[PDB]
Formats: sequence, C-alpha cells, structure tokens
Amino acid sequence: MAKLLIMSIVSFCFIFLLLLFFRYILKRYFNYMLNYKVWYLTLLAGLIPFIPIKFIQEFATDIHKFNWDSIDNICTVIWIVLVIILSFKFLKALLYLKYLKKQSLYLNENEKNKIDTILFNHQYKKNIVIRKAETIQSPITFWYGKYIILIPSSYFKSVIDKRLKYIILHEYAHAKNRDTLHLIIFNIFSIIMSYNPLVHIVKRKIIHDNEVEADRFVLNNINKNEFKTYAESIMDSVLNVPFFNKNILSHSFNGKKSLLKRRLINIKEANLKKQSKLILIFICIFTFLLMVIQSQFLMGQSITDYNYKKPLHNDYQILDKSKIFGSNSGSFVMYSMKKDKYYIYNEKESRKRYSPNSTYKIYLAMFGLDRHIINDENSRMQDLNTAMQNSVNWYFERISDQIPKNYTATQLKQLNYGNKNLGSYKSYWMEDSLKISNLEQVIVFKNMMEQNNHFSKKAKNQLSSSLLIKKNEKYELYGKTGTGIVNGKYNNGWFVGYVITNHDKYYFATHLSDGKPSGKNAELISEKILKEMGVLNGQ
Amino acid sequence: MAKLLIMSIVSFCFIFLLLLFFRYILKRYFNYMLNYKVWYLTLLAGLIPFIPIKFIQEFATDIHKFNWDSIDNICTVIWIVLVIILSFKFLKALLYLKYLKKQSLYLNENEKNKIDTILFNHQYKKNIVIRKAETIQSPITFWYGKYIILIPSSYFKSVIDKRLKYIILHEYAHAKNRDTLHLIIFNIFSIIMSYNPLVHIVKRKIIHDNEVEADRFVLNNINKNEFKTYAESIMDSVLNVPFFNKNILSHSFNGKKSLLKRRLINIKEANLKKQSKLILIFICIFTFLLMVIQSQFLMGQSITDYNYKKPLHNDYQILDKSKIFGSNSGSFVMYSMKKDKYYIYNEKESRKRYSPNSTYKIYLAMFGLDRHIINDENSRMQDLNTAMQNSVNWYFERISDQIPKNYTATQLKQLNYGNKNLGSYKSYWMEDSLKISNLEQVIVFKNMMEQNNHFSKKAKNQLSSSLLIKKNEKYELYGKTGTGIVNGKYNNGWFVGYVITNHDKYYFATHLSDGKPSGKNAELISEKILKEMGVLNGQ
Ligand SMILES: [Zn+2]
Ligand SMILES: [Zn+2]
Repeated sequence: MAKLLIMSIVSFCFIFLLLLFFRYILKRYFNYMLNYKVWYLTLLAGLIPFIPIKFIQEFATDIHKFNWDSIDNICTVIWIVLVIILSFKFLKALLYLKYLKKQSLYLNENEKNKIDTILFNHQYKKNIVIRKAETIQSPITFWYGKYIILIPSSYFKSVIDKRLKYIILHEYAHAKNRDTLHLIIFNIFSIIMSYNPLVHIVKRKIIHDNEVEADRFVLNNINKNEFKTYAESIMDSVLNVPFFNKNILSHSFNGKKSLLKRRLINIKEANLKKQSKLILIFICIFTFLLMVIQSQFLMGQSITDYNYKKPLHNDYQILDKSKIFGSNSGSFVMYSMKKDKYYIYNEKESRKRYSPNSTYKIYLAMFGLDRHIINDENSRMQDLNTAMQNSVNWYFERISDQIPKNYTATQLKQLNYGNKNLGSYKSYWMEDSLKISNLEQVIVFKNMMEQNNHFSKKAKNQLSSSLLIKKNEKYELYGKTGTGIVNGKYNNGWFVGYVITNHDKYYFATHLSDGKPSGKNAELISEKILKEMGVLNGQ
Repeated sequence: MAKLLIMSIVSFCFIFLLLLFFRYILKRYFNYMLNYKVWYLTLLAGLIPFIPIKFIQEFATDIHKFNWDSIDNICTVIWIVLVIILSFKFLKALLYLKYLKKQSLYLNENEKNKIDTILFNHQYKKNIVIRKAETIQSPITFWYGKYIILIPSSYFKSVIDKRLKYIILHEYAHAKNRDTLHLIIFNIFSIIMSYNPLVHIVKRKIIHDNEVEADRFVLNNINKNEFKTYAESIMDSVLNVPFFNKNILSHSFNGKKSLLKRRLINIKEANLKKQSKLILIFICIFTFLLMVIQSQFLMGQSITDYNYKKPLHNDYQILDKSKIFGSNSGSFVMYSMKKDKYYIYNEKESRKRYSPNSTYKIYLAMFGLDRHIINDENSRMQDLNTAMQNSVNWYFERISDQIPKNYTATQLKQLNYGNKNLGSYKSYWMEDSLKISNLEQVIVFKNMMEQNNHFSKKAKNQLSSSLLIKKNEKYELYGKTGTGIVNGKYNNGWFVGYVITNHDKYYFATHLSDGKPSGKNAELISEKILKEMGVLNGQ
C-alpha cells in the first residue's frame, strides 16, 4: 500500500526532470527564465496514482509468503511523525513573525516624501504597507495579508544614504510578485508530502529564481551609468552584519549562509585561541578503538563458499566417464578400501559442495539409529526401510526433528561431512544449508562405517539393509538416490552408497549438475561406471 | 556478495558521524578546528569488513529461493563503469594542468625583491617555486611535485598594488600544508570507492576547513589595524572576473559558485531580453498532457481489497452460533432455495474474501467435467471421487492445468465467484489469487447447480457424488473440507456444500478465521449449526 507513495515519487520525479531540462536549455541558449509557478505542476503530478481512478478428507497446504504489511504499518506511522515535526518548525517561524509585526512603526512624512519620490513613477496600487523599525538591523519583508516592507530606523537617520533608492526598488519587486504568499502556500503542501525529498529541492531552487527576477526589475529602473554603484551597494549588504535565517517564511536582504560569509565573520572574530594536543590525540585513539570494536564482529568474503579444496591423505586416480554421463554433466568418485586409493572423474566438479538432498538420509538414519529415535527392531516414526525405499520425507523429517542438533553436529564433524552446516530446519539436507561434495560423500560414507567407531554396529548395518539396490553372487550394491529441484529444474542429482564384492569394499558417489541431473540418472551412471571399473563385476 | 559494500558503507558512516559530532562541539563551544587528516580514518574504516579476516525410489523436492545473484552480477559491472567515468574526469583536469605549467615564466629581480620583502620573516624552506603568467586572470596554485605559486603579470604591472602582501601570505599558507598534495591522494581513493556518496561529502567539507586555516595564518601576520583593509581586498576577489573551476585538482583565489556570484554576473550582463508567451504556454501544455498520459496507466488504493460488499437480491436472517464456534472464530451462511432467504452468522465476517482452498475443488471439478478433462465414466487424471475424498492435490492440480483459463474465467464470472481471479498457477485456489467469501460460496454453489444452465447436468451431479459426506432417511449431506495454512498456522478453515432434505434444498458454507480454523472444525461447526437450523434434521 505504501507502494502508492513510491508510485507518486516516480510521477513527481518525471515532471521534475522535464522542467529542469527545459530550464537549462532556455537559459543556456536564450537566457530565458520561467514563470516559476510551473513548479505547482509537480506538486500536482505527485498526486496522480494517489487518486483511486479505476478508469471426505480435508485438504490443506502450508504456505510461505512475504510479509510486507508490517512494513507499511510502520511506514504509516513514520509519515505521520514527520508531518508533526515539520508543522512545529513552520509554526515556530510563523509565531515569531506575528510578534515582530506588532513592533513596527508607521512611516512619517519626510520619509514618505522620499519614498514617493522613489516610487511615484510606478503609481502603484498602494494597498501595501511601509513601516520603520527600532529593532532589526537590515530591511525585511513579509506577508500577513498586508504586504509589509519594514526598514530599520537607521536608514532614515541616514538621511543622505542615497542607496535608499536601490533598496526600495528591491523590496517593491518582491511585493509585486507576491513571493511571500506563494512561499507559504508551497510550504504547506510540502509539509504534508513528507516522504519525497525532491520537494525540498524544488522549494530551494525557487528562491534563487525569485531573487534573480528582483534584480532584473531593479536594474530596469536604473540609469546604467550607476550599475556599478548599484552593485557596490549590494556587496555592502554582507559586510556589516551576520546573516540571519530564523524566519524561513520571509525574505531578508543580507543574502545567505555561504563560505564567503563565514570567512568574513571569522575575520572580524577574535579567533586567536589555541588548544591542547590531547583534543586530537584522544579523538584519534577512540576512533581507532571503535573501529577495532566493529571489526570484532564484522567480516565477509566469497571465500566462505569454499568447497572441498583439501587433498586426500592417500592416492587417487583420475578417470574419464564422459561417454557415460553424456549430457548429464556431473562427477564420479570411487574408493578402494584395500588399496587406499580414490578413482576420480572430473576432479574439479567432484570437489563442489551441493546439498546432499535425499542421500543425507543415509547419515540421518545412522544418527536416528544411535539416538533410539528409530532402531533395528522398530524403525517406525513409516519405517526406515520403507521410507528410504519409497521416498518418504514425512518419516525422515520426523527423524531429523528428534535428533539433538548437537548429536548430528558431533557426527557431521567427526566424519568431515562437508561444511557440517545443519542450518535450523528439520529438512536441512534438501536444497539447504548442509552441503557436501561428491568426493566428500565417498570419504565420509567410508568413514561412517569403517573408521568412526562411535556409531553402533547395528546402526551401520541397519542402514545398509535399507539401502540395498541389488544382490548377487559377486556383490551387494547399496545406495540412495534423489534430486534437488529448484523452480521446477532438476539441478542436483545424486546416487550415494557402497559396494561390497567378492574382491574388495568400495565406496562411491555420483553427482549430476546439469542436463537432466535426476537421482535415477546418477544411479544409472554410477552403475555403468562401477561396472566398467570392476566394482560391479567382482573383478 | 555486494552486501559487502553495504557493510563497508555502514562502517564508513559510523566513523563519519563520530567525527562530525566532535567537529560541531569543538567549534561551537571552544572555537576549535581539527587536523583534517583525521578524515583518512574514514577511508580506512570503509575497508574493515572488506578484508577477509576470519579471526530404492528417488526422493526429490521442488524448491523456490530468492535469486539475488543476478543483482550482484549487475552491480559489479556498474561499479566498474563508474570508476571508468571518474578516471576520465580526474585525467581531464590533470592534463590541463600539465599544459598550463609549461606556459609559466620565471619571476624577475625586482619582483623577487618585493616577494622576499614580504616573506623574509619566515626564512622558509625555499624548495617551492614562484612564477608569473601572461595568461590567467588571477593567481592560482598547484602541486606537480614542485609546489607552484603562479601570479598573473598584471599584478606586477600593478607595481604599487600593496595588496600583494596579502595574496602572497594566502598562497604561502596553502603551500605550507601541502593542500594540493593531499587533495590528489584523497581523490584517487575516492575514485575507487565509487559506491559510497559520503566520500564526496567528505571531499567537499575538507575544502572549507582548508580555506579557514589559510585565513587564520594570514591574519596572524597582519597588523590588526589593517584587518579591515584585508577584508576589503578579499571582497575584491569576486568583483572583477567570473569564477572558474575546471581544475578541480587545484586551488584558486576567486572563491566559488554561489548565489551572490551569479547575481553579480547577472548585473554586468546585458540581460534585457524578452521572450514570447508561447514558451511557457507550450511547456505547460505538454507537461499537462504528459501527466494525462501517465494517468492512463497509473492507479492504486486499498479499495482493491474489497470483499463482498454487495447486498443480496432477497431476504437474509442474522443468526448467532457463537457457542458452537467457540474459540474458532469464523462465520456461517445457509440458504433456503424454496424461501429465497439466507441465514447468516457474523454477517461482517461472512463477507470477507479468503482463498477457497480445497473447496475450490468443487468448481474445479465442474469445469474439468464440462471440458472432458475428467468425466462421469472416467474422471481419472487418481479419479474425482478419490481425490476429493482423500485430499489428493496431484489430481486436482492436473485438472486445473488442463482447463483453459478462459473457460474457468467464464464460469467464475457467470457465477460471481468472488473476485474471479484465477491468477496464473495451476493451484490458484490455495492461499492464492482466487478469493471468495463464505456468503459468496453459498450464493455461488447454489447458482452453479440451480441457475447456471451452461454446465452439463452430469457435471452437476457427478460432482455431488464426490462430495457425499452422509446419507440417511431425511437428507444427503454433501461438501468439501480443507485448510489454508501459512507458515505452519491454520488460518482459513472451510466446509462448503449443500444439503438436500425431505423438506427443502439448502446451500451452505462455514469458514473459520482464527483459533484452530481447520477444515474438520469448519465441518463439525457447520453440522452442528445445520442440525440446529433444521437442515440436518429434516425439519
Ligand atoms: Zn530579495
Ligand atoms: Zn585559498
């Protein structure tokens, strides 16, 4: 819903940019100005989309959706608060001004005579008011619905200032365009649309254009011979006093906060003071320590995605089985327990860690078996053999939920199970946090049964039983298949297990990364290779 | 991975803010400056996290994850491009400067004598160079590894300028702090870290502090009686020429782009030109039309979430069944075909549209039946009765996939099926786009069989068969149950159907919004109410 503000922002910026485009060109090539009132069109643009112009068993499913509603609830409140704050600021200036008004004085006759001498050539609509003051240092103007020009008494006391003629024309020019009226109106709208900062940008740009037009007016009424004189009188405006800006709703003559002005102030100021070295020393020390503190927690880099970079403790043989894989790009690893040697296809791919998917069920079962979640006489949660054999997640998810995460972690760590990351979900092995390479599963499965003596003996073979694929006179082939599928595409096909033969004990894993990397294909591929390698021939 | 830049930004802004904090205070209360070199600490802070300081059947599942990797791929390229652009800009200025250097002239004797007269009181390390120029309008300085002060020949021609003493001290002061060295260094770092705009903010702030210190130095060497004179000589710097800023890598004396300066230029410029009205007229016209154009597509508001706001065409009776619902907050609607009257519990809740979930299977079956996706002799995709009866989504998802979306839409529209929105997914009825209220399902189911004669007769009763819950001597109760569950919480329990009795024909729906809003509960609740209402009593 807050997206509506976003839509409004886009509209605003569109119109905003178009106007800026023209402004540049017209000035750049023709020295032309725009009637700034066009900026009201942007405020209007900002409210386009904002206006609603439309012109028997139970079945259930557990869904996940992005909750962006809590965001809008919060954003709504923020918008409200910003408006409240801004209202105050507006008011602050406004109040000052009404109090200021009350302190003004009627202008007397001789001064009036001088003023008329200055403006009689306009014969204007004398529905504006000119007053003097014993307070303010320099002339100002504001609206009140009265259109007031207020001049410090010092400039009448300066009976022969001459320059009065210039300041008067300047003030006249602003009054003429009711700048002080539009400013208020504009600001009110801006206050409400607190969510779009471009409004402040426009607010500010307008002011420069206003002053430029005032200068042109004034010059139009000045004998050019005196333009220099005039310019000098302008410079004088920043030499005597600090600039002031409390009354954001009004117009002053001393120009604005600027580098030049700050410097001029600094020259006048008796600034010849010194400070102890400690000021910088300590700021620097603490700043440093604070960086140190941040560091204690902050770190990151792509290196955290590292796969099985580690060398084997023994010998391995490279093998090519690409005619077998065909389009099913992948890797293959086999290990001989008697030779203490690995046989590897695509040694680069074999090191890449992928979620184990269904082949994690192998380890999951070992863990469930040791913890008596499931056991060798009764493995029911469905049972182990059935669930492994018929692809039942209901069962394995239940085993996982009931294995203390620390037990799982203990064994994932003892066996070097890839990144040993079990995440937080009961289904952590499927396109999720726990990842392992094809080479690692061969290493890991082997250790699970042959080197790691923590596991009960029964857990080791109860698991093998659930994995039997085939048995014959030469060997018994065990393993599990499955596939990680993301957005309907099969991306991670696995077949993991072991072969005990009449000649040796083998561990293996097959992984498919592309083409049609199904579990079934990983199995078929593994079998063809294992047969070619003698594993499934009894050779 | 790009998140790393984000981490860097946070670090940067932390240190940045701390420094700004102190700067304000030290100046505000003690009038103290900082050795700006501390800003290098922020550049260092910006690289904290950046440094990698780490100190048997196949089972498969179809997963969805957020792809933020394409984003990083793109962001990487953008970063590279920004650096390329900035490199050019840097170079542009740099080249200008080397060419400029070559045009400088050695300073002669009398001028040297004057210069030494000015600086003999420093007896400085004369390893810097002073030259004059016949090109530039005002004195400048730069680095080159030479530390050069270059003064236009006009200021030596102005043999009695006097003010030379001031300009020289100013230049000396910048040379002293090697401002021109640090600027380059800083900028180079900034160019690489193109992703964090705060670097530009720092770049700019530094310059003001540099100029302030230069002024202090200069004043320290001036008889205070002349401070006024000095200040006047500063103002003169912006009266004669335009300011220039091509050489961003260097320091000039005419101050900077500013409102005052633009105005002074405008005074000198013969700007008394006029323009045709058409300039604004057409910009305004087109701007308007463009807003019109945007509008043709842009609209939004919360009103699009409207539920079943519409009154019935007949009479309805309010009923309270809150003792039945108990904690299972919900609604209940029943309709009498003979009386043409509705009986409603929680008439507000009954109008709220929710995804129909499994009860959509009712309509889905009608559609599948008419289209011969499934039929009355063979409804297999599992069959209709089984799938309805045993909660099989596999089956219904297949029916949905095979119903032309326009056919479904035709009937959703003829029956006023809530918002009639079937989205885009084969499972659009489950915690998804198609939504309908409890009151609407009663209306809609009724029309499906009693008013809408598009549907085949066989589709109407083939569906009823799959829905039979109970049959007896007084009535046959039909319907379907199910639940929308989100993030494990049951949020939308439904029971929808009809009762044909020995006295009348009833349509009904029960919906549960909170507590334990299961499908089963909606059924139990409906049955208790329907019995109390006489529907399931044959009364
Ligand atoms: Zn003004
Ligand atoms: Zn300077």
